[PDB]
Amino acid sequence: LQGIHLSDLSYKHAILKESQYTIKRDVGTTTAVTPSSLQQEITLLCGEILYAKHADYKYAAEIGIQYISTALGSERVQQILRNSGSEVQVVLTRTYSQMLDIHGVEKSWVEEIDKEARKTMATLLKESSGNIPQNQRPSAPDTPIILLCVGALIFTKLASTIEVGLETTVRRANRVLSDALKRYPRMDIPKIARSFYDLFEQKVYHRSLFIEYGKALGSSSTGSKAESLFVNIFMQAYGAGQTMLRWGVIARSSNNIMLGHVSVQAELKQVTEVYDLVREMGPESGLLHLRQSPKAGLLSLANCPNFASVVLGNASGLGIIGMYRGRVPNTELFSAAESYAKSLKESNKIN
Amino acid sequence: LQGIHLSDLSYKHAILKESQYTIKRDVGTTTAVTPSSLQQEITLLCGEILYAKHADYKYAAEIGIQYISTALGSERVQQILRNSGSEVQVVLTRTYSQMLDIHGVEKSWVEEIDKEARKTMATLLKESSGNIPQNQRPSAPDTPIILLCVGALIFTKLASTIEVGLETTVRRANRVLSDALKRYPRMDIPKIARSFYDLFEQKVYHRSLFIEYGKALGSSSTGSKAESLFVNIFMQAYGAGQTMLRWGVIARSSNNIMLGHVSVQAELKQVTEVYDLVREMGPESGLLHLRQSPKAGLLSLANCPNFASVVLGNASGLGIIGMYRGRVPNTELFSAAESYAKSLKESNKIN
RNA sequence: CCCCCCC
RNA sequence: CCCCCCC
RNA sequence: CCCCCCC
Repeated sequence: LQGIHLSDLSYKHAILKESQYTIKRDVGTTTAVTPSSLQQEITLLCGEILYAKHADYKYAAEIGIQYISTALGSERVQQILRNSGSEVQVVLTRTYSQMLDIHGVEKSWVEEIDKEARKTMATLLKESSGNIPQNQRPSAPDTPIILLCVGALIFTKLASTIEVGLETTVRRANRVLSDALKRYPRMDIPKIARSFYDLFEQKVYHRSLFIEYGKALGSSSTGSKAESLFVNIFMQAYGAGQTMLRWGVIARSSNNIMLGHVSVQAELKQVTEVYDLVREMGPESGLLHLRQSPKAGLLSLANCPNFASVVLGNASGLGIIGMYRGRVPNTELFSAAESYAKSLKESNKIN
Repeated sequence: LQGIHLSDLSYKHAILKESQYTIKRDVGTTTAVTPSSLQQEITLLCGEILYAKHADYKYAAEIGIQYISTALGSERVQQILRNSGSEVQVVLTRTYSQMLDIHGVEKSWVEEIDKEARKTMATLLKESSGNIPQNQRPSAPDTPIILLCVGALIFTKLASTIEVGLETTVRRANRVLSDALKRYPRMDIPKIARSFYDLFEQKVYHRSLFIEYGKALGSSSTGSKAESLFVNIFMQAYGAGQTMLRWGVIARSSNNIMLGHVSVQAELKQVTEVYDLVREMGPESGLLHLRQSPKAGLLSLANCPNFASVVLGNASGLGIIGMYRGRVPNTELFSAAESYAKSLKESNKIN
């Protein structure tokens, strides 16, 4: 009975990876970028969104992506979009009287944001004593990263739902971005997060662009505190869409007794197959659900209901499960694992 | 008695694989493709099938395959058809006044579908408040993938019968494609599935084309949620036509006691030969029955009636057998294995 | 189909 | 988010 | 001959 072995998942991944033909999508579409020579101007825009109370926050995400394009460069951004499987033709950004003319972003919107910000600045300078510090002004060099930090907060919740994503973004940005909120008292995290979620859902190649910025930022030798915060949040998104695997390795670390049942031990083989596929893909496996790589779903543990039920029960026992919305297929294993997990958490045993 | 060994199955596969002559079929036949430059138009057609209630859904499968041809490209599609063992001459697609002239698809049909869809859109715009969202319109970019998702649902049931295939397609598409059904309330999954089943049976080289699209989609770096769903369904088709091998590895994982009988232990040698042949073919072994590769049938376990009966009994005991229509040759082994499988399922043993 | 918590 | 002492 | 279930 040693030879009765199939290895289906490795074969599926081998089929998906070994393709001699490249897909082509978004052939007739275009997107906007801004060259690095305009970074000092786009920073202003990315900051002129933050300290004023704007009626429409619709294209804030596009301005954050514009700053990313200034950071990497226009040619590198076109190359990134091309290697992301999307045949989008980059459209460059121009200036006019100065202000920016970003493609697909109406000049009325940019003018409205700039005018609202100028009026707010004049009002806060006229009434107050005219002692605006260097960090409270729109031309601060970390304002684009503060906007991209809200974007990165909503990036970590792209596997989740829209409403859960917005609530988590607001809750976490009131604390993660407390200093920016103090510097810019009137920044509407809900609307900016909504804009970023809309951008990430509509233009999926910008997820790849956004990921490339994270790499280009994490590999840098120096950075401000805003960029370090952005990288911290960006890395919090790494295992997005695959929390079941993380809870499985947690259960294995917990030495759950219900892991030794007959059905769990029956499915452990294909479970180890899923983990081997994770290792096979390597570093980019974590970014599969963030990118909406169609290859995602090879890492699903839905084909092991007893293992999934035991792991969710262990998570519920440790209190980790929180408000996870997954299904528990086998309730008896879930409850038994929960009981053991509570017993282990409550008990204090030292070796 | 160590040398009394034959290895017939390896020899049969060696004969089949090591052929110096290539077959030629469909020599005088032609098929239609659409170049990528028309993708933005074909998308419309692939979506103009979905939100209107059409009398004839006869060539919907050809429109899905046309979108696949736009995605891969005309030259790559001709090459795919050539390497699939079929000498079909590709015929390109043209436009006229705009609409498409697909070869083998009557222009009356295309005009009828377009006119029905335009009339339905006008009716739903005139009566309603004229607030059609961006996902409910025919020009949505995931509509071709929604049609190909119905096609992929009927693709997983190509080893099954036509009626079972259509019933499963409707049942699964009311749930898998619930969001598309909400977006397009009036999409007739039965008729579209019938069209796709007819296409897959008549033109078998389009199975190879359809498989190539799955690879070109699974290997992509990014994709929409529709394409991820399509790849999920496409991978659900992987072991099609070979569920007996999957249930055999399930039985081995279950540690069924009836595996140790004399006749089961007698046939385990050639059973392991079948599994070794699976490993020998490698990743493409799963796609043999989907492709109707004549080499399929080397993976049949019909020459091991006692092993097949024990495995089917184990499956019936675990409740996995469902409504499987295979034959049980040896009823005593089937019943004994079923009894042990029920006993193991009912019993909760933890190591 | 998949995903779904907290940081 | 992270960091946080003494030398 | 083979295939045949569910997701």
